[PDB]
Amino acid sequence: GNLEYKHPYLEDRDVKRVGYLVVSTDRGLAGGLNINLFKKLLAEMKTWTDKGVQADL
Amino acid sequence: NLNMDLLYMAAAVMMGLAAIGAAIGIGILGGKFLEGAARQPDLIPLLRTQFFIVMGLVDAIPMIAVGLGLYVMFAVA
Repeated sequence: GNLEYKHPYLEDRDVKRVGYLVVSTDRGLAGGLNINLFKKLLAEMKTWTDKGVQADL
Repeated sequence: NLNMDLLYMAAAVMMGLAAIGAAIGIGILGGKFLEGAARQPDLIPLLRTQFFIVMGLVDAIPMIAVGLGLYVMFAVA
């Protein structure tokens, strides 16, 4: 705002490893819901670990 | 004679007291002005306007006293 304070959460830093909060249903019969999400995730966790970074779930 | 012994003390007391008062008051005001500015630059000019409003009331009686000090030291002494 008119001034600023600086928390760690507000300013980038070089990404050595990454975290994911993954939301999934508790019940079946939802159709393709969970697997579309999990494959979309896996593709990007793969894309990240192609750059040496790890993931934490 | 004996007049010139006193007159300059009767002046210096006036002027030293006026100095104490003016300096202390103006500093007490200017501190609150500055740290206010450092919060919100681009509020600087408005605060400086108001600071120059308020400073004019501080320097009134001290400056009357300095005028009379100079009166005594040169209209009399």
